[PDB]
Amino acid sequence: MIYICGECHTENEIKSRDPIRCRECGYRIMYKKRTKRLVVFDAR
Amino acid sequence: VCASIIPFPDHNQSPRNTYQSAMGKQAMGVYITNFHVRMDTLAHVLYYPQKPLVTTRSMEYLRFRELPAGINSIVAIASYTGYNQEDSVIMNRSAVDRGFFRSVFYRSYKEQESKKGFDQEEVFEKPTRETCQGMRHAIYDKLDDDGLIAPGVRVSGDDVIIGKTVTLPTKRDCSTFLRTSETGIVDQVMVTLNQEGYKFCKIRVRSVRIPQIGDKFASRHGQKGTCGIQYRQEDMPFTCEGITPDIIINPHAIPSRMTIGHLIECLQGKVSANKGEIGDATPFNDAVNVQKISNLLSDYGYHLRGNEVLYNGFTGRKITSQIFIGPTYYQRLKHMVDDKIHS
Amino acid sequence: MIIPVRCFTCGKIVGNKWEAYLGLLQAEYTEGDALDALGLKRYCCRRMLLAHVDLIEKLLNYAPL
Amino acid sequence: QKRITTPYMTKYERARVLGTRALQIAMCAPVMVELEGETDPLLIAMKELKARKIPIIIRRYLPDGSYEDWGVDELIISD
Amino acid sequence: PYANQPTVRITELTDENVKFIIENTDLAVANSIRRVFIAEVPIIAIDWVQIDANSSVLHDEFIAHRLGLIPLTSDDIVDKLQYSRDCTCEEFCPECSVEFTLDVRCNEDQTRHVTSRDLISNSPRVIPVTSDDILIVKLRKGQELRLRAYAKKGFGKEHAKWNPTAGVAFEYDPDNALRHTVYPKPEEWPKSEYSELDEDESQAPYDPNGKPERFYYNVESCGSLRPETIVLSALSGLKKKLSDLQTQLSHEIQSDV
Amino acid sequence: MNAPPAFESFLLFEGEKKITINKDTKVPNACLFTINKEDHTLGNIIKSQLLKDPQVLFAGYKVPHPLEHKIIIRVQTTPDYSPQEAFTNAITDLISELSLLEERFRVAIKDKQEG
Amino acid sequence: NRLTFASTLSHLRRLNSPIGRDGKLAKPRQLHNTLWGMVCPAETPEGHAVGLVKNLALM
Amino acid sequence: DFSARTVITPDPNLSIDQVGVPRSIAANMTFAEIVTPFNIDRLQELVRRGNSQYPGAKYIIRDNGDRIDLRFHPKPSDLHLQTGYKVERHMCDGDIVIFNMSMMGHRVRILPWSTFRLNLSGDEMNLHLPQSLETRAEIQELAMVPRMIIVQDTLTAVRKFTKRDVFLERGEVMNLLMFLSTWDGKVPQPAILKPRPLWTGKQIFSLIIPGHINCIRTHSTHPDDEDSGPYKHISPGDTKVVVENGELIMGILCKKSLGTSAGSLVHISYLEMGHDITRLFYSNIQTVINNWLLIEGHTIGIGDSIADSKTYQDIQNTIKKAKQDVIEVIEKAHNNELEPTPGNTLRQTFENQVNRILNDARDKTGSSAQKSLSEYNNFKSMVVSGAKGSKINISQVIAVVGQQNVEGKRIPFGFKHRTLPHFIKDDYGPESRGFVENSYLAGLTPTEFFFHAMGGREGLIDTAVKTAETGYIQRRLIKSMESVMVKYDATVRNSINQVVQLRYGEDGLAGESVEFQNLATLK
Ligand SMILES: [Zn+2]
Ligand SMILES: [Zn+2]
Ligand SMILES: [Zn+2]
Repeated sequence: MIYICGECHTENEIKSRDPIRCRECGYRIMYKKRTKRLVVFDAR
Repeated sequence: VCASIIPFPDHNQSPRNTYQSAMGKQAMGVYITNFHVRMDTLAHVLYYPQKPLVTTRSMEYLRFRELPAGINSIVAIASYTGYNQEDSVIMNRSAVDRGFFRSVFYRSYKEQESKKGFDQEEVFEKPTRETCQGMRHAIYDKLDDDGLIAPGVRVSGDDVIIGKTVTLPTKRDCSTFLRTSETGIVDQVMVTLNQEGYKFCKIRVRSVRIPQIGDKFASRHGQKGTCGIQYRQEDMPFTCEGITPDIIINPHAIPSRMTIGHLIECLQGKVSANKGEIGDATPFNDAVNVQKISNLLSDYGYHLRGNEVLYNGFTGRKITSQIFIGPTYYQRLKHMVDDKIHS
Repeated sequence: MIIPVRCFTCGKIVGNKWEAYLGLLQAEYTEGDALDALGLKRYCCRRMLLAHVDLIEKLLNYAPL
Repeated sequence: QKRITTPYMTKYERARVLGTRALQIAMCAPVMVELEGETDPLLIAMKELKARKIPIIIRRYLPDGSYEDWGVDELIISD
Repeated sequence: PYANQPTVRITELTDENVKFIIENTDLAVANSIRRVFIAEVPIIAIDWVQIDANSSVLHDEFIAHRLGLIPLTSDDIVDKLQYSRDCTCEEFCPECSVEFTLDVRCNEDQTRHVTSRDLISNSPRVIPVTSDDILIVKLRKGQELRLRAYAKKGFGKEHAKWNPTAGVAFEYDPDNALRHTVYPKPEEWPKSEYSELDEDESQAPYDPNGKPERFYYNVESCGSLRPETIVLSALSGLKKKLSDLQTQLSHEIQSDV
Repeated sequence: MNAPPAFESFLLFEGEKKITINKDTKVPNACLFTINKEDHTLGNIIKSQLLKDPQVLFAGYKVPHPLEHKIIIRVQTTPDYSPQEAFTNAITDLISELSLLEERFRVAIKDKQEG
Repeated sequence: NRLTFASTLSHLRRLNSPIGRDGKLAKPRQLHNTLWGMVCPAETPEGHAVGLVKNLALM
Repeated sequence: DFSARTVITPDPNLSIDQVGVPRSIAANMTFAEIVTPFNIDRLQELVRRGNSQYPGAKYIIRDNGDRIDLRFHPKPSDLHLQTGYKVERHMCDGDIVIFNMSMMGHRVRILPWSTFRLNLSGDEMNLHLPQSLETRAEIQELAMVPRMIIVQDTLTAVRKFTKRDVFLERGEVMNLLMFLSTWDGKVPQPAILKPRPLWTGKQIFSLIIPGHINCIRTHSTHPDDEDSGPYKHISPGDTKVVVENGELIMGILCKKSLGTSAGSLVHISYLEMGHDITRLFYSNIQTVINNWLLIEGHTIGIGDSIADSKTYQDIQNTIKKAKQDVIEVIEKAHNNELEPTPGNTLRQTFENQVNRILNDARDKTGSSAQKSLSEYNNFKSMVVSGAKGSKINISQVIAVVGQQNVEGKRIPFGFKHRTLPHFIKDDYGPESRGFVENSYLAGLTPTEFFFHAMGGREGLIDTAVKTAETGYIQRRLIKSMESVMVKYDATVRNSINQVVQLRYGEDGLAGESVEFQNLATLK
C-alpha cells in the first residue's frame, strides 16, 4: 500500500514483508493517506 | 494548579474546593496542541474549548486560558418540570445541536507481528476464510491488502481493524476487534518498527459523542450533575429579550452541596459579557465585591442581583418567581453514559 | 478549536463576526466597543466573541502529512 | 383440627400460593372460577384466592416438627 | 362560544427583525405561535455531507457538521420543495433536495481560510446568507478540502440548524397589570421598553378582572428566512397542522358512529 | 445507537392512528382525545378555546411523558352538548381566528413597508 | 494524566505522603499549618487516600 | 441475568415503582415464559420478529430441554412452537425487575434514551430480572416499592402551594387536576365564587389526599404561644395543619406534616388505607406540584444572600463585641486575673471561655439572619419547609462562617506558639486561632481560607473513614441475625432453632403497623 513519510511527507510504496523506511530520509514511521471508500456524514 | 482556577474559593466551602480539584482533572478538553501526531489510549478533546468569562490572574501562568477545558453556559437556576434533583441538571436540546458541549474521543489500538517462536510467528494480512481455520464472525472487508484499515473508513460495532494471524503447527485468527460497540471513524494509521525490530503499528479510532441525558456535567465548583432531560429551545423558559437558558440546575443544590460563588460568578459573568471585559477572579482582591458587581449590572438595564423574569416555554404566562440567570462557566466530565452502556 | 458558527443560546451567527472582532481589537477599539459595532446586543452572543480562544492558530504551526 | 396457628394468612404464604398457582395456570392447569378474559396468569390466580377456590393446602411446619394442614379457603385473607 | 378577532399592528420592520403587536388574542394562541416560529417553520439547511478529500487540521466529522449550521437563503424555494420522506425518491433529487459543493485547495504560504462564499450551490437562489462571511475552516499550505453536500427541508424541532429564529423576544403585560409575576421589590426592577408608566410608579395598579392581551413580538431572523415572511409561513403552518387534526378527527367520529 | 430519530417527534408512526377518542365512565359526557406525535404547541391551542365556550364544563390537556410525544386532552360538556362537538367546533374557531390574524397581518405589513 | 492540561500540570507537581512507620505514626491526611504557601490545601484526591496525595504550591 | 451498569437519572412522570430501561439493555436481557393457549399467538408473533427487531426472543426451549437460537432462523417449522414450551422473549413493558439484604422490585418501562430512569422520592446500578414466574409473583407481592416505604424539589413547592396566598384560576386548575390520577372527575366548587372563581391550593390538594384521613400537625414556623392563645384554632400564620374527611381545611404542609415521621399524612394514609393507596398519594403530590411549580417557580440568587444594611451592622457589631470580649478574656489570663474552674485547669478553662464567646456570636448572628430573610426570600423558603439546607448553612453564608475547630479544638500552633507565620508568637486571638468572622458572601481573608481548609480537611477524613467503618457494622450485624426469624409458634428462633425471644419484640406485633401515641391514664 502507499504510505507517507512522517518527515518529508512524500509518497512511498511499501509492499508486504518489506522494511519500513523512507528512501529519501530513512525515517522509520509511515502513515496511510486515506481510503477511496467514502462514508456518509450527517450534520447532527 | 487545580485550586487556582477557582474564582472566589474563599466564598466557596472547603470540601467544594477539594471536590473541584478532582473534577477539574476529570474535565475533558484540549490537553495539548500536538494531539493529532501523538497516539494515546484515551484522549478527549472539546469541540469549542472557550476561555471563561470569569478568570483568575494566576490562570495566565497555568496557560489554562490558552487550553481551557469547558464551555460557558447561560445557567438559569430554577426547578423546571421537576426533572432535576439535587444531583441532576436540565440541558437545552437546541443548544447541543449547535455544538454546546460536543467533544471527540480517541482510542489508540496498537499491535505488532513478532517472531516469538521459530516455528510460529505473527504476520499482518487479510484473514481469508479459506486459508484461516479458526475465526470469529465479523466483517473483514474493512481491512486492506496489508491487513490494516486505511484512514477514513467508518467502523461500527464488532469489526476487525487490524489483521493478525499465527502460523500454528493452517493459521488461527487472533485479530483485534473494537473495544466497545461505539461507531467511530479511523483518524490516522501509523506503521513502525518496535525496539526489537519487528513490525509494529498504531491506529487511532475517532468517534463523536453527542451530549445526551446520561452525560455528567459539572460546574467549576460543586457536585457533578447528570443531564436529567434535554428540552428544545421552544420548551426552555425564555426571558423578555428571548434568551432561553442553555442549562437549568436545581436551586436546592446551592444551600449545601454548592457555593454562593456560583451566584457571584453568574453575576460577574453577566457584567463581564454585558460590559465586554473579563472579570477578575482573585480570591483575596478587595476591589471585587458582590455589591460592586451588582451596581455595574444595574447600569446595563439588568437587575442588580441578576434575577430575570423567565416566561415558561409550555405556558406563556409569566412565572411568579423571577429566575436568576447568568453565564456560568461549565466543564464536561469524562464520565459519559455512552462508554458505560457500550461496554 | 474554532469559533462556533452561531450562538448556542439563540442561534445568531457569530463565526463571521470573529474575523471582524480581531480586526477591531488591533484598531485601538475597546473589547466591549468592538462587540457593539458587530451588532451583538444580547450578552449571550457577546460571550461567544469576548472570551473566545482560537486554538487552530497553534495547531496550524505543525506541518501536515 | 386442634390447630394453634393464627387463622389469618401471612403475606409470605399469600405470595407463594399465588405464585405457585400462577405458574400452574401457565402450565395448562384448570381454573375453578369463571374466566372473563383475564389473560395474565397472576390475575387468574388472584381472583381464585378471592373466591376461595385454590386447591393448594398450606402445611405449616412447627419448630417442634409437627405440621398443621391449613387450607387457603379456611385461612382469612385480607382484601 | 367562538374565537375573537386577533388585530395585529407592526411597530418597526427591518432586515434583521420585525416587531409587531397582536391584540385581542388568547395567551395560549400567542404563546404557541412563539414556539411555532422556532420549530414548525421549515427552512432549507445542509443535512447530507460527503467528503472526497480532507487534509485540514480539523476532523471529518467536525468539518461536515459545521456546514449544517450555515443558513441558506431559502425564501420561496423551501415552500415549493418537499421532504425527502414524502418524495418518490430513494436518492436526493432537485425536487426534494438541492446540490451543494465546496472544492478548495490552499497552496500559498499565507494562511487561507475557506468561507461560505466558496460554498457553491446549483440553485442560484438557494445560497449562503453572506453570499462578513461565515468562515468554515482555516487551511494550511498543502491542505485541501473537497466535499459535496446536500440540503433538504426540515422542521426546526428536528434540528437546531433548521431554526431561522435568532431569539424570539415575546412579551405581554409589561407593566404587570394582572400580577402574573410578583416582584419582592418592584422599585429595583428596570422598566421595560414597551411599558407605558411614569418614573415614580413601580407597577400599574392591579385590575380585579382582566386577561392577557397586547402581546409584543420581536422575531429575529438568522438571514435564511426574512423576518417578515416567517410570520406568514408560521401562521399558515400552524393552522394547516390544525386542519390536519380535524381531518383525522372526523375519521374517528366516523368509526364511533 | 439508542438516540431516537429526531423526526419521530412529528412523524406519524406507520399503522398508528393519529387521533383516538375514548369515552370516560367516571363522569357522564366526558371523552379523552389521545393525540399522537404532538407537543404542548397544540394542547394549549384547544384547551384555552374550549374554556371560552360556555357549554364546556371541564377541558384540559396533559402529557404522560415528554419522550412519548403524545398529548391527552380531556373534555367534558353539558348533557345537551357533547365533547366531540366541543373539540370539532373549537378547531373551527382557531382556523377562523388565525385566518383573521394572517389576513390582517398581510394588510398591515404592506402599510409599514410603504411608510 | 493527559486528559487535561491542568491535570498534567498538577500531576507533575504532585506530592506523596510518607509511607511506613513515619507516615503511620503521624497524620499526613490532616492539613497542617506549614502547608501555607508550599502545598495547596484545597487540592487533595477524594476517597480513602485523602490527604496522602497533594500538589505543590504555584510559587 | 445481570445487566450492564448504567448511570441513573430522575423521571418525575414515572411512578415510584416503575423504572425506565433503554431498548438496548432490555434487548440483551431475556425472560423465559411458558407458552399457553391464551397467549400462544403472542409468543408466535414475538418469535417471528427476530433478534434484529427489539421485541423478539433470544432463544426458544422445547419440552425436551433443547435450546434453538432465533438469530439464524434455519427453518420456519422450527420457529413454530407447541404448548408447554419456554420462550426467552426480550423484556417488555410491564415486567417486574428487582435491584437495590433487602431489594425493592420495580416495573420496567421502555424509554428511547440510554440512561436509566428512576422516580426518586447519579450512581450506576444493574437491574436483575427474575426468570421464574414463582419468584416474579412473590417479588411483585412483597418486594415492591409501595410495600418498602419526597424529593426536596417538591417539598419546598408544597409549602408554597398550600399557602393561603396561593390562588388558582380556572385555567390553572384544569392542568393540575388532569395529572391527578385519583380524581373523581368532578371539579370542586371554588372557595371564592365571586367576583371570579379562585381555587385555593388546599382545595386542589384536598383531592390529592386519598379517602378520609384525619390528622393534626404543626408547621415548622409555628409559634409556641400561638397554641395557648385564643387564635389556636384560627391560626394567624396558618401554622397549624388540620385535615378532616380527607380535606386539608387549614395549615401549610412541610416535611413535618407531609414528610416521613412518626405522625404525617403519608404515614397516616399508610396505616389507614395501605401501601397501594399511599403510592398514589406520592405520585399525585409529585405530578401536581411539578405542574404548579411551572407557574409559581422556584429559584435562587444573590438577592437572597444580600441582606439589609441594618442586619449587617448588627452582625458586625456582634462580631466586634465578641472580638473585644475575647481580648478581655485574654487580658485577664495574661494578668493572671482569670480564675480556673475547680473542674478544669487554667489552659483548658481559657479555651472554654473563648469558645463560648465565639460560638454564641455565631448563633446570635445566625439567628438574626434567619429573621432577616423575608417571606419572598428563597433561602427562607427552603429552611422553613425543611426540605434542604439548614439554618446553620444560611448563617455561614450571610452572618458568619464561625470557628474552624480541628480535632475538636481550635487551630493548633503548627509553628512555635503561632498558628501561622503572619501571626505574632503565642497569639490566642480570634483570627490567629482560626475564628472566621467573614461570611461566604463577603469573602474570607487569606488567613481564614487556610484555617477553613484545615477544618474542612478533618471533615473529609472523618467522612472517608466513617463510611468504611459504618459499612462494616451493617454487614456484621446482618450475618449475626441473618438466620433469626419468627416461626409459626410466634417465637423468634435462629437456624439452630434456639429461642431468641418468646414473642417478637416482646409483644408479638410488627414494627411497621405500630403508631406512636400517649395514653393519658398515668400523667
Ligand atoms: Zn521521508
Ligand atoms: Zn446569542
Ligand atoms: Zn425526490
